[PDB]
Order: sequence, then structure tokens, then C-alpha cells
Amino acid sequence: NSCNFNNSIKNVIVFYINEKALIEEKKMLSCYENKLLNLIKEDCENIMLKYKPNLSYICSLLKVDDTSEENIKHIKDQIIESLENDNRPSVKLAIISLISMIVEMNGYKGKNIPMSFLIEDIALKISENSEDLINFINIKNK
Amino acid sequence: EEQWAREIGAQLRRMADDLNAQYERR
Ligand code: NA
Repeated sequence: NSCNFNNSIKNVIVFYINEKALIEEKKMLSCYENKLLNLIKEDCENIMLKYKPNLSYICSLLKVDDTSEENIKHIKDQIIESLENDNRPSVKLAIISLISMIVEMNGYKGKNIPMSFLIEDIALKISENSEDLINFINIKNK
Repeated sequence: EEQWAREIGAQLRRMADDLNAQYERR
């Protein structure tokens, strides 16, 4: 369907987060990636709508107001650790929503390079075993 | 880096379980 499913998911996540940052997209999506975007966008907007206090609480724990390189690295490692602890597709969707809030809170606009790599790094980890994530969001309605 | 792993984990678990419930009702 695509050449590499993990790459598709990684591209979709970076694109989505940038879209929620109101950042000009640097790269557009393929036909297949755009299909996955539409599915993920609906799920993540619904999580944001239902669990905003829960995500805001996490952001308080993560001290998202601190955009220093040291604290951004700390946020990355804590999110990666939580994902390794609970690797399910639904968790990955929740984490995408969490990143969206982090970006909306700390005012990320593309120039904080450590934050850009946080987005890249977590997109990479979410994209591992993408087959399971794709099956979850396809069948979520299919 | 793990000081909040349990607290964050518990929050992710509740959101994930609910998403699974919606999926199960598809
Ligand atoms: Na620095």
C-alpha cells in the first residue's frame, strides 16, 4: 500500500503535530499517508476533547513551561519511557494528543531545535510496529 | 527519566482503555 508503514506513520505524526502548532508544513503527505492522517486526526481531536484535564495534568508534571534543552530532553525520555511501559496503539494515539498539547502550551513554532527533535524522536518510537497501530485505526471504524 | 512514570502511566492507561472500549463498540 506504501513502501514502508513505519515511515508512513512517522511522516503523518510530524505533519499532524506541525498542523496543530500552526506551523507551515515543510513536506506534504502521500495519498496513503493522507488517509492515515484523516483517521488519526479524528481520534486525537476526540481524545483532546474528552481528556484535556488529564493531558494538562501530565504537562504540569512534565513542566512543559520549561523549554530549555535539558528539560525538553527530560520530557522526551519520560514520554518514551511511558510508551515502552505500555506499547498499545491506543496509548500511542493518546501520546500524539499529548504532544499536540505540549506544542500548543509551550508556543513551539519550529525554531526550538531540541523540541523539533523531540517531535521526531517520539514520532519514530510511535512508528515502530506501525502495522498494529494502522490496524487499530482502520478497524476503529472499519 | 522516571520520576512521573507511574502517574503518567496511569493517565495513559485510562485514556487507552476508553479508546479500546470505543473500538470494541466500533
Ligand atoms: Na543547550
